[PDB]
Amino acid sequence: KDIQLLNVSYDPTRELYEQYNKAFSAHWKQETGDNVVIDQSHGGSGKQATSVINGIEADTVTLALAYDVNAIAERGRIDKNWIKRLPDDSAPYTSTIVFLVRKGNPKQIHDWNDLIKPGVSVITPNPKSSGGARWNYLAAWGYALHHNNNDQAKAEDFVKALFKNVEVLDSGARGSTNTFVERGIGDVLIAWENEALLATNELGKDKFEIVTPSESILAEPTVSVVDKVVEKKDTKAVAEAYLKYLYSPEGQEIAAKNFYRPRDADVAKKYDDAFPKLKLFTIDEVFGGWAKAQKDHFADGGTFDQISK
Repeated sequence: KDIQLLNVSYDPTRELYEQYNKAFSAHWKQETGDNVVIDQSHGGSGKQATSVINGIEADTVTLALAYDVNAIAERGRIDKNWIKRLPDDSAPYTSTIVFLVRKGNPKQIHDWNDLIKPGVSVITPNPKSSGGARWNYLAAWGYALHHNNNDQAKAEDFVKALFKNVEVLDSGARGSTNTFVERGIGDVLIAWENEALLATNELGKDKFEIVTPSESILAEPTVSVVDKVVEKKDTKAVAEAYLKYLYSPEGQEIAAKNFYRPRDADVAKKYDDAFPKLKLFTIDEVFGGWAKAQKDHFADGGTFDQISK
């Protein structure tokens, strides 16, 4: 049979899925004789979730954080208990947040505190549409808390000061990366680690340098089958198989090659030297999980709205 799947994903996974889709299709045909074609859609995680809620017939969603999937489940398109369906809370790989600066680090950026200095132009996406934007915001807030004796007012002041320095707020993380690298705007990009490594290895070798902060957040992008769509399109078996294969040694290696941190020990050892080492905190330990964080910081009249005013 000929099967057509649609994967609605976050912004920077464009390269990953171009490569992964060809490997999964070859694998599925080998095992079943069927021909599967996967179409891709990319954009800020928030915006993408909304589009699915409003009619995009995605078989699978591969978003930047668990909240965005939950938002679709809350609207009834996905089973409420979707996170337990795949291992590691449906997160086949992890990432983190680092800084990308221009060659020679002319503004002498060393840690989070340097981003609030006068005259520094910061590039970070919009928390209202981007998943990476929200990870970035939590990383900076977590740092502030940890450097201010857990004083939330001081952390809010810190983040206010960081946002005052933001020159362009793109809607998706790949837009942020293009603004910095391609358009040459900004002194520092608060980037997904995969974007920083892609920029220094491909999008512009010898023009950029990564700065690893003292601590950052552990980012866990999450995947899910869209129950209501697969039940209509008769694609549950292949959609489920597509997400499970991300955990295969082949899927993990494709992730690693594209600068995402793999879970598979065999793959991590093989691509070890690529990932900076740094202290990571999680969303559960510092913010009480996604439900609480989203509420507190990104819902209407949250912390973000507050510091923007």
